[PDB]
Amino acid sequence: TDANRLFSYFMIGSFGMLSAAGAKATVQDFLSNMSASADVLAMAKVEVKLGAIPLG
Amino acid sequence: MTAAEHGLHPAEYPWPQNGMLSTFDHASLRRGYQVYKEVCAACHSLDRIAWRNLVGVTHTTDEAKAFAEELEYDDEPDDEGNPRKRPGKLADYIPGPYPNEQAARAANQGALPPDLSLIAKARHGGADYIFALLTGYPDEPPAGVVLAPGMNYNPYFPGGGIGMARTLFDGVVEYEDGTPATTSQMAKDVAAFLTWAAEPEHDERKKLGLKAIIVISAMLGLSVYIKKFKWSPIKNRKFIYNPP
Amino acid sequence: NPRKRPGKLADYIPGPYPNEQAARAANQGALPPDLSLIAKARHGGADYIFALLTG
Amino acid sequence: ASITSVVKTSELILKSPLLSKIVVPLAKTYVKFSGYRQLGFKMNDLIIEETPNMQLALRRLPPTESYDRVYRLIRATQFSLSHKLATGNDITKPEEDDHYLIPYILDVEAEAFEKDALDNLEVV
Amino acid sequence: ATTFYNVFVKRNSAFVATILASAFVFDMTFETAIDNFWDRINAGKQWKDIRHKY
Amino acid sequence: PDPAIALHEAAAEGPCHDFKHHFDECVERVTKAQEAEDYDHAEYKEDCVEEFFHLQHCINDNTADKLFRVL
Amino acid sequence: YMGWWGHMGSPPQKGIAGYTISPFAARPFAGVVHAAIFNTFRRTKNQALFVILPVSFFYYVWTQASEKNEWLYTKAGRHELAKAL
Amino acid sequence: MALRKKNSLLNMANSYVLDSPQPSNLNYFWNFGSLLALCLVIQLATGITLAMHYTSHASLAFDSVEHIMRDVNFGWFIRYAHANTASFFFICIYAHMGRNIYYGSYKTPRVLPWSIGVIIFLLLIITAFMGYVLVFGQMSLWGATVICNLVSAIPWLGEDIVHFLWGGFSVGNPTLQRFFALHYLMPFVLAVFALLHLIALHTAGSSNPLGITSNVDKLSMHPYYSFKDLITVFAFLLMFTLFVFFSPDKLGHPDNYIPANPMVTPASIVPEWYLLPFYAILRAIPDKLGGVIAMVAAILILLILPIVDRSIIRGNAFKPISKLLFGFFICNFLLLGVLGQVHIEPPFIVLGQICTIFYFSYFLILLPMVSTIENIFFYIGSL
Ligand code: HEC
Ligand code: HEM
Ligand code: HEM
Ligand SMILES: CCCCCC[C@H]1C(=O)O[C@H](C)[C@H](NC(=O)c2cccc(NC=O)c2O)C(=O)O[C@@H](C)[C@@H]1OC(=O)CC(C)C
Ligand SMILES: CCCCCCCCCCCCO[C@@H]1O[C@H](CO)[C@@H](O[C@H]2O[C@H](CO)[C@@H](O)[C@H](O)[C@H]2O)[C@H](O)[C@H]1O
Repeated sequence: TDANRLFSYFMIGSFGMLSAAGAKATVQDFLSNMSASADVLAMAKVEVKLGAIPLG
Repeated sequence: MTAAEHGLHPAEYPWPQNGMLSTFDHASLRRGYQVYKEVCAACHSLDRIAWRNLVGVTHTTDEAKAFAEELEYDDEPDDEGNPRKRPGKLADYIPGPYPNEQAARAANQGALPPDLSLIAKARHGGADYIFALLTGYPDEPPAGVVLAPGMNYNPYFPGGGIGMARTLFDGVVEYEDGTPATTSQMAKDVAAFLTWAAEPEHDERKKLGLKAIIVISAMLGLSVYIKKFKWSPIKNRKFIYNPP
Repeated sequence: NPRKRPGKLADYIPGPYPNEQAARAANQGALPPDLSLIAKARHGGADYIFALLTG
Repeated sequence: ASITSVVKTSELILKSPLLSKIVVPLAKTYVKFSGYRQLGFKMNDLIIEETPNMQLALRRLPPTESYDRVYRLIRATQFSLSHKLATGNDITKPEEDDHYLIPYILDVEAEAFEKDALDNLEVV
Repeated sequence: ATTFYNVFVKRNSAFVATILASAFVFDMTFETAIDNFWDRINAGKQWKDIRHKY
Repeated sequence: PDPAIALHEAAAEGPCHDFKHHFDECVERVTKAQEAEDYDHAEYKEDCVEEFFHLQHCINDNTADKLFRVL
Repeated sequence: YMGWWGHMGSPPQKGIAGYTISPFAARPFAGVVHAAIFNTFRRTKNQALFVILPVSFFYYVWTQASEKNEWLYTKAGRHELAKAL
Repeated sequence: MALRKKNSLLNMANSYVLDSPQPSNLNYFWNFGSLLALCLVIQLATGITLAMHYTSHASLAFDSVEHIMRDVNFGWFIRYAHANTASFFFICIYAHMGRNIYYGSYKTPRVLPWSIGVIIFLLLIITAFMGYVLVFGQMSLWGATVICNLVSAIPWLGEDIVHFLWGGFSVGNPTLQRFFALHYLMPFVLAVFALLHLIALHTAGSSNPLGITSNVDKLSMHPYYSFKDLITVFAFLLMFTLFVFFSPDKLGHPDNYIPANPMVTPASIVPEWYLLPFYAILRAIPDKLGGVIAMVAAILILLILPIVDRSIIRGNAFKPISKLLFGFFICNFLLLGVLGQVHIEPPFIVLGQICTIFYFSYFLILLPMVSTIENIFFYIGSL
């Protein structure tokens, strides 16, 4: 029966699905190490006051 | 070795964060920061933590910037190349009480108070050791112990004689949340805080591990079905031998 | 407290200025480069230094 | 080790009445605990064959004996991978555990050892 | 059920497309589900639970 | 007032009473030995660290969970 | 010593008929409950001594050694420690 | 002819991972080879990633590792994955060697894969030792100090060699920089040797748990062993997950989270757990040089198993006495491990000496005796 084959491909496909979801998670999390680290993200975005600054 | 030489091993306390699914109690973390700031920071540095690290853990961005802006840090030189100070920013590290080791030891009868950023990972026992140590100064040293001058008896510290005196007494801190600041409460809070300092990813790490455990368990179950499925022709094989 | 000592052979030859800003302030904005590599850091090498100082 | 060595030493033991009295019962128990018969092997099926000498002895087996050996190895491999043991007729009975290969390998080795001796002969 | 097989499984291109689309959906929903679960078992503990005081 | 003070006292009088007695006996002996003259010029000076550890280790085992429950 | 498919280096085979069924025709988990219980019990019982004997012996050794060591570094064990050094 | 067979490059992959003929009856202990391949891949991925964030200067090394833990996105994971996988690599390598000893994989015709394997084992020890130094915590420093001072026992030139390896008169920045470079390199050498021992094995093919020929009944490596290998990959990753995410410091020593201090000596310099048996062997010999030789001999003595095993039968499946002897050998190897982490005190000093003698006497006395006797029992017992 088609039912019979379909079941085993549902198992194979579930396994492929979790492997794909797991690989995406693994790659995305692992490669994010290469994005700017927390110290860099804070070395940027510099904040400055304006109250100190006189006209001219 | 004698148990004295090893130090008494600390009890296993049920910390909120013990447990595969448990985060830190962030209200305790905040209380613990207040203990660090009002008691420990007199002698101990927390050099690996920046003001930005408290944000969204213990403090809002505004509270943390306020803490940073109260301090002065070394700026780049002015136009005549003279040194300058600036107010602190979120990316600054929490500054130490002493400029160098020599200053630290001179203030502490020769002993050097370690940096506390990693102390929870750098001692067997972790939070339990910190909690046990801070709460474990007996009123009287066991009869027959000879303490060196400037040493205090504490059984959890290896050798028994520690250069750090008892520091937590009921009501040395006034918590902002109305929690009674008992010796034990303050030690629990500060020990939680220091554990967070040593492992700030702890909450995120355990959530991702929950996801990993679930997916990897499912994939393990499925991999066993698939293995059995593909191997069934070999396992089920039958032979008939007719000698020629 | 900080302290000074007399120099030893392993010490590096000390500069006239503590930082770039001090250097530029003393030289009408220009920064005199470090001369340790200047002969390799310019096309020409010794010839460039000789030509410049005499030119 | 050489099969020759094993066979010679065994013969020394079987000769000595004292020795045989104590060793033969032990060896029978050992073989029962060894449990190769429970996979339908004969003892000789277990001898290491990836040696030039043993390859030659296997080529000298009579066709019948050789075909039966291949069946026992394939059967045992199947029981191994199934984690089942032989049952019924598949279990090797003590009377069926014949040394079918020992004569062949002893002849192969006899020649190989003679060859080594004779390579070292000195005319007097 | 034959229909299901014929559409999603028979062609490998369709099967792999189905697997990847499923992976996308699983990934998104599982993230959301774990987030909610984690917040319930760690209730009153996390920064989001105490932030309102400030 | 510190919850630990009362829990430790309760555990000493109760489940760790045998260990409390040992430590007490030890301190009595050592103090008495220190009282006697030419103690400073003795080979072996006895402490009570061992007995102290046995007591503390016991108290901690009976108290740990109770203490953290009231914080 | 090993060839390849077609000439693997088997003695010539003859007279063995091999039969199997498709993975799709089989129950992959047929008799799994029986095997998980009875087969694993059989296989574990057969190998138990080879694990239990060495583990129990070396655990006993360790236990005696660690208990002696502990006792030597007590007050009671002062004298025996002095002799042992 | 199929492309996978026709094309020379594809054919090499084919011959190793797809059409490779395997015995049909390999059990789960044959899966450690692929787990060791997985460990080696995880160590390369995590290792190369850490190298992108690590600074090899001694003034900055420890701080760079804290930067990884605290600032780099997922840095905690990459660091703990790398550190824990080094432990798992040794669990899998001891398992793989144990499997090879129990099933007689070292016998003809597989002496060459075995012998290259013993070298892989040495490279792994060196690799993991150098990596441990890179943190430049207290265990890093005091580990490099004591281990490199063993070389001082080499007569005449020993001191000179130590100073040459350190690049100075003590462990310091030069040592750290050179261990970084070598720790990066050594895993690639280890991968090449891993590949060589497989090429060597290809001539005979895998042994099997019965110790008989498998030439009669072969199975393609794929799909059967491919899918079998996934079960242990996921089992491994479950174990990995429990350590990496839930207990990342269980296998380690807290002393390495204290920055290196040449003045302060730690309470106890004990190596990483997987080195402990060799450390116990070294302590057992009172002589400094004796100890070092014994420690190296404890690894190199594996090279004589092909000689000292006199059995006419390959492996222990059918040898009850050999199985008992092997059980005692393995448990003794674990006891040596435990004795490597106790203090040098009675009664562990004498016990360590007894266990060390037992370790060597297995190869030199017992295995030759037991294997000879079992030969005779098989022959007499089956008459
Ligand atoms: C005025 C001094 C002082 C105060 C206040 C102080 N410490 Fe210390 N601390 C020390 C000194 C000195 C040492 C080192 C003692 C030694 O090595 O003998 C030390 C050591 C420690 C150690 C490590 C002990 C070890 O195992 O090496 C920890 C943890 C610690 N302190 C935490 C704290 C915490 C938490 C507080 C307060 C909430 C605190 N300290 C308050 C001076 C202080
Ligand atoms: C067999 C492969 C490897 C093994 C067994 C191994 C082992 C180790 C070990 C034990 C440490 C100490 C870990 C710690 O406690 O923090 C470490 C650190 C390190 N390894 Fe590896 N390593 C391997 C491969 C590599 C490779 C290929 C690189 C590539 C550069 C690398 C880079 C590093 C770096 C940068 C560190 C220091 C950062 C740190 O301690 O995390 N490793 N390694
Ligand atoms: C990086 C480390 C190693 C890797 C990746 C590795 C990988 C493998 C693989 C994949 C196989 C074939 C599959 C298997 O039998 O498990 C194998 C077989 C083998 N390995 Fe290893 N191995 C490594 C280290 C070692 C060591 C240290 C030794 C010996 C001390 C060793 C000796 C062998 C032997 C003798 C075989 C043949 C065993 C047989 O099939 O009967 N290997 N190895
Ligand atoms: C892609 C072709 C390049 C050839 C080398 C690549 C790898 C390769 O051959 O993979 C195979 C999948 C191999 N497994 C086996 O031999 C194997 C054989 C029999 C049974 C089982 N298990 C039981 O159930 C097996 O696991 C394996 O894991 O060995 C790696 C180590 C190899 O890596 C290298 O040497 C290169 C480098 C990365 C170390
Ligand atoms: C062969 C590879 C091919 C090229 C593929 C390129 C992939 C590189 C993509 C890096 C993407 C990272 O992007 C970022 O991912 C992290 C997780 O890593 C997510 O972060 C989210 O989950 C993580 C844990 O997983 C938490 O720490 C975080 O609080 C949360 O926001 C971000 O929501 C997303 O902004």
